[PDB]
Amino acid sequence: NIENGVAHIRSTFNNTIVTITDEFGNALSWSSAGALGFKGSKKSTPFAAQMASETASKSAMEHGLKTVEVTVKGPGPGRESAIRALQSAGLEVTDVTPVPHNGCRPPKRRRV
Amino acid sequence: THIDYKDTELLKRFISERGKILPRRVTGTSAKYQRMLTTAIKRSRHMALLPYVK
Amino acid sequence: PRKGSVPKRDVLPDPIHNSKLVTKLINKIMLDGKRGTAQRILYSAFDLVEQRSGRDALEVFEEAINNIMPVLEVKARRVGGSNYQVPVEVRPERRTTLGLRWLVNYARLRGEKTMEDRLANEILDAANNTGGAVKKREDTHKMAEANKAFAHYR
Amino acid sequence: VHFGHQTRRWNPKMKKYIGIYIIDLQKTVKKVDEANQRWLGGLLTNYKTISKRIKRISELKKEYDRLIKFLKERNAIAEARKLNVGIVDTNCDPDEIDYVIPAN
RNA sequence: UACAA
RNA sequence: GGAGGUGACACAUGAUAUA
RNA sequence: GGCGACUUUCUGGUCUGUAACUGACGCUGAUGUGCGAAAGCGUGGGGAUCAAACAGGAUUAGAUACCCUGGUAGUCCACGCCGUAAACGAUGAGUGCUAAGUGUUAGGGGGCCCCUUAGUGCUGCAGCUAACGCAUUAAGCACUCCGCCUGGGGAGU
Ligand SMILES: [Mg+2]
Ligand SMILES: [Mg+2]
Ligand SMILES: [Mg+2]
Ligand SMILES: [Mg+2]
Ligand SMILES: [Mg+2]
Ligand SMILES: [Mg+2]
Ligand SMILES: [Mg+2]
Ligand SMILES: [Mg+2]
Ligand SMILES: [Mg+2]
Ligand SMILES: [Mg+2]
Ligand SMILES: [Mg+2]
Ligand SMILES: [Mg+2]
Repeated sequence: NIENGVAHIRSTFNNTIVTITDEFGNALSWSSAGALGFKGSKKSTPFAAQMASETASKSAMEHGLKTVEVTVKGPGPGRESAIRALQSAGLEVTDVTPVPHNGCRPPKRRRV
Repeated sequence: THIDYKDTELLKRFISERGKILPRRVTGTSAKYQRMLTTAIKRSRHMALLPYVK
Repeated sequence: PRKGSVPKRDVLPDPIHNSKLVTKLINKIMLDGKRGTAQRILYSAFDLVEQRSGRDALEVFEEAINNIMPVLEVKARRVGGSNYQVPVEVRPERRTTLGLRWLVNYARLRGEKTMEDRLANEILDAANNTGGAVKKREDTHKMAEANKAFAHYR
Repeated sequence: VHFGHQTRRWNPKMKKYIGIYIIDLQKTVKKVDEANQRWLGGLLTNYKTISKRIKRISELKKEYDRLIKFLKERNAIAEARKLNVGIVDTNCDPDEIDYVIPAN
């Protein structure tokens, strides 16, 4: 039984991943678009992200979690959908996208 | 006047809510003042008087 | 068309059941402008329905049509190298069109000898949530919910 | 009638005639002794055609309403300067005026 | 059109 | 309105002159 | 060519004002001598990221590619070498003269504005231009010196 928690959202252009934990960082339940049998372009849709945070939150509340914080990441479109649905699963809502200070060289641009 | 890196209260006025140095087109400072401002803020960040990223 | 929408034509209610939906059904039945044959089939089918079911033919026919009319459809779309079947909501006037079209089309494929027999059995079947026209609606929803992720296209 | 346009737009050839610039009132008086609708292109250089419209105006209601209304001035000067008097403000070119009045 | 194949 | 910086599936080929 | 976290040390140049000083001591510059992006080479270190070659997976009629997953040299440092780029403003250097308007960088003088130096931009006369355009940062008007050109290909062989 844990009541205070943190919800991590990792939304990219290929997949949305949600991990729920306390403030101590130890996870309790996670889901993703792939865990719901979505493949490819389906795995990145904003609708398909909400089906993942809803699944994740229901498992964390089963442990007894009521208040969870939000840490969002990535430019994936499944950001509002995965965050609003956090408040839509009986969870009380009380940006961590890594930016470098000019560090490592990024890969070459794609000539599609 | 010469800007001191110890004067954190004056410096905080020119940083943003994430600790970023504010552009001079926003604060209205002149070019030479903004250069002195930038050196003092970077000095003060090193001495932990001001944050890098909050 | 490119310019815009075109006004639609009203129809008269049928003389027996005072129903515009019944008139539209006769037009779907009708081939080559032969309206008398289409009316004869429709009214004979409704007599078969009323006695094989025990209820009013019109009341059974509205139940049957409600089980054929779809709420969601799929639309073809070209999206940069991948055709996507976008699910859309069927407008109320198109719902009646598809309900009547599927009812007649799948009554024509049945094995009863006369069309009045085939139409009456399709209506009785669709009023029990079975038959070819109800299955066709089910497969349309089954194609749509398999693409409800693609609702974000237009 | 002697306050010209703003300094940031004054032509350099009006220095003798000239915050904002104030015209030469003293010089305009000595110059004044020496001296409403759109201007159609070719009013003077195409009188071989305009006069037909002038004649056709004298001699339909839709045309006449605009014709009566008809029959900044750079078009007019060219029609005259090319054929070989006017108020000339600071922003206006004085070198193309035979009788320039340097009044606002 | 005159050619080429 | 016009410039300068900034950023952002697949589709092969078609003889010579004269035209 | 290039140079972007901050600190110290060593060190080059420029700009403004002044008018102590020297008194034409200047300009240009063949030959020469140096500096010179990136790739590359040698010796020795280092090796996160990225990534020629390469491997696999795709696509395709084929795909020695473009896309994906990896990945070596290399990318980094020191010391040598190499001496080339659309090394571009495709505009050699010096000096003076020739409308204006308007931003901006570093100063000075006077009453935020006016004047004035030196840079850096835009617009725009005269003039120039084949045109595009240039136009006090000239591609205008002049004098000095240097480099270079003389149809295309062959061939920068
Ligand atoms: Mg200096
Ligand atoms: Mg020299
Ligand atoms: Mg030489
Ligand atoms: Mg190198
Ligand atoms: Mg690769
Ligand atoms: Mg090496
Ligand atoms: Mg070296
Ligand atoms: Mg050259
Ligand atoms: Mg020169
Ligand atoms: Mg000169
Ligand atoms: Mg110009
Ligand atoms: Mg200047």
